[PDB]
Amino acid sequence: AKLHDYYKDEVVKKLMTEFNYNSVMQVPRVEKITLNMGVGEAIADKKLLDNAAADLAAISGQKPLITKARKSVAGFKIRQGYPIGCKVTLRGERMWEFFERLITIAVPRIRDFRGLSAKSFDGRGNYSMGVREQIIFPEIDYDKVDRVRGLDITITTTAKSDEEGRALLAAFDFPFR
Amino acid sequence: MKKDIHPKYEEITASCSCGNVMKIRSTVGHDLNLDVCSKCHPFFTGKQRDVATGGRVDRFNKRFNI
Amino acid sequence: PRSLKKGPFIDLHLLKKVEKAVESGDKKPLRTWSRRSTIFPNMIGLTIAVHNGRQHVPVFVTDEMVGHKLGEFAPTRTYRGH
Amino acid sequence: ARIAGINIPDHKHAVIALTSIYGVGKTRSKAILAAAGIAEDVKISELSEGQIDTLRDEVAKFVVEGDLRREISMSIKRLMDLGCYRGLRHRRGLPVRGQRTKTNARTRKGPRKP
Amino acid sequence: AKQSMKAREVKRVALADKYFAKRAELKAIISDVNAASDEDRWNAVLKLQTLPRDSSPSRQRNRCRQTGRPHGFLRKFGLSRIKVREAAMRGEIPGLKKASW
RNA sequence: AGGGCUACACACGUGCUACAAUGGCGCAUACAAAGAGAAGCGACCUCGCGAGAGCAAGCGGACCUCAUAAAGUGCGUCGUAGUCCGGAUUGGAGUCUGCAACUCGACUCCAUGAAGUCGGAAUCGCUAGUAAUCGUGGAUCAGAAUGCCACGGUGAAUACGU
Ligand SMILES: [Mg+2]
Ligand SMILES: [Mg+2]
Ligand SMILES: [Mg+2]
Ligand SMILES: [Mg+2]
Ligand SMILES: [Mg+2]
Ligand SMILES: [Mg+2]
Ligand SMILES: [Mg+2]
Ligand SMILES: [Mg+2]
Ligand SMILES: [Mg+2]
Ligand SMILES: [Mg+2]
Ligand SMILES: [Mg+2]
Ligand SMILES: [Mg+2]
Ligand SMILES: [Zn+2]
Repeated sequence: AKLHDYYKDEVVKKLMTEFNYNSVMQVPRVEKITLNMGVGEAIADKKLLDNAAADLAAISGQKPLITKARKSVAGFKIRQGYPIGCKVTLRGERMWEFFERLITIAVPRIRDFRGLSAKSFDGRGNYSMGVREQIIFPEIDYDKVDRVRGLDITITTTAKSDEEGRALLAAFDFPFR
Repeated sequence: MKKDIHPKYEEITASCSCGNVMKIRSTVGHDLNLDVCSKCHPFFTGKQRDVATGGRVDRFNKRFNI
Repeated sequence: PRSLKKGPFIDLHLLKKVEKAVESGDKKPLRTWSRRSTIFPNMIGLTIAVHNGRQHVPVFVTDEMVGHKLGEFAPTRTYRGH
Repeated sequence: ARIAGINIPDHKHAVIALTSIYGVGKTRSKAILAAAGIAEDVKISELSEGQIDTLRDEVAKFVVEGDLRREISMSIKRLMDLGCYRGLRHRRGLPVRGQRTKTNARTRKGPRKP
Repeated sequence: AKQSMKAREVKRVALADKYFAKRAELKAIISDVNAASDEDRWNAVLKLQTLPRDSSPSRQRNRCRQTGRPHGFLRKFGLSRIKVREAAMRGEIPGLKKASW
């Protein structure tokens, strides 16, 4: 919410002045943040998914979509349709809340945070960063932790290119080493 | 969103040691009081400037004898 | 651990080297043999390479290892397994 | 009889029961009952409710189960994230402070493998 | 004792008893509590450690006075158990005898 | 100069510590012997929960110190628990020696409180101030013993016989 208002006025203002745009609609929004945990050990510990799911539920307040193996992959000993992961999509007020929480609490709390990347865009201005420790998030109690499973995060933006993606994120004060 | 499947998501205050206190509607369960923040962090405001209040100070500076 | 009435310890040559590094240093790691020296908060951000017995293993100095000595991060006894 | 989140036993004298808190041994138990003025020759049975309550907030003046677990586990985790010698020892599952491993390392090595 | 080791211990006693009264005052200053501990102790520690290591009395092994033997030493007689028994049975050690009580 | 002799899937010897009530724990009070000391023992008093620290007399020693013996005895608690047994681990904070205690010192305080329920085949020591238990000193020693060498306190059972 707070970070959304900060966008709507200050970041939209600076982005318009920076890109020389004719329409406010032509500035990057953000679609969603999809938090993914490709557990891949559920085949070993079926329970380990409900515990990992319990953690995305913890970090972001949505029950997670427990996703299944799209097709059979024998190398990883997984068939088609087995629940080898769990994800959440955060969009809207809730996405803005989580985004604020991340940037203001967890991105500093990473182990000796030497910085984030600046190339982790698909090629149209959609960021994708992966965190190596679940503990960085405040929500975790460590009173209910099995292991130190990290996760990744995709900031899906309506941006046109990687330049607009970087512009939008840096505008939000992303560390961006 | 749906009901009776999502955790509790009330409004919680998180206060860091440098005076950065942030209001965030979050899912923790009770008040929070953290140490680092997006402000009181080296790489976030001053990467070659910042100060700390821990193993670089308590453990060493408090006992320092120079 | 070393008494407080004597404070911490660091070899004088190493101290001179690290203070040179944090006063005008942008060049090269510090190849030292003083495994017995307590880390300073000055060297935080340095890449001292401390003698493990046969070589010098580089160690990027982090502010979570302050009251620690240069020999906690150099291993002396390699052991694959039985 | 419900201090700190645990189920401190009755029929034990004051100290003998208060030892049960993960963070409260004999000395800290005597100190808790000292600040609480509670005699150590009585159980946690015949203590009025207010006695249990003052014991509660003095136990909370001290450190308790969840926070002790968290602090010591995070100390160990800081060690093993630091990657120091003691971190390596905790990782590998070997004696940490320099004890004997050729023989007599069992409480820290597990029972005998082959 | 290899001769070199003997000469080592000779030079070690020599440098210890030479650099004495300097190492000792530095130790007193470090063990001391006063002088605000700012430059007194934090400079005495440095000066002490930079004093040549040979100057410490903690590098004397107390070898046998004759055979340079590191182990089995007795300070009283200054000789290993071997040379002690040798001279004590020959009779070169005064007042010494096989006790039996 | 640093490291290793301290490395650890393992197996054996010799010991220490237990697994408890003939005990643990608090309080109160007894009774030793033999030693060692000067680049040493270090009163006292005071500070510190403690390790210890400051101060510092005395003593080359039947004089001073190390040095308060313990088990014991009285008083209570525990009530047979993996426990108020056990004190291994591990964390945190220190003290002392030494230039320096990370690999790799010893102690101290707090908390953490594992194995362990008297131990298979087999195997060991001891015929009396002995075994068994309790404690103290030395040498080596800057610091570093559960080892070794000494010393005392209680103090048994049994030996038909070959
Ligand atoms: Mg307890
Ligand atoms: Mg020596
Ligand atoms: Mg010789
Ligand atoms: Mg060995
Ligand atoms: Mg065995
Ligand atoms: Mg015992
Ligand atoms: Mg004498
Ligand atoms: Mg047990
Ligand atoms: Mg237990
Ligand atoms: Mg006989
Ligand atoms: Mg005896
Ligand atoms: Mg009889
Ligand atoms: Zn801050």
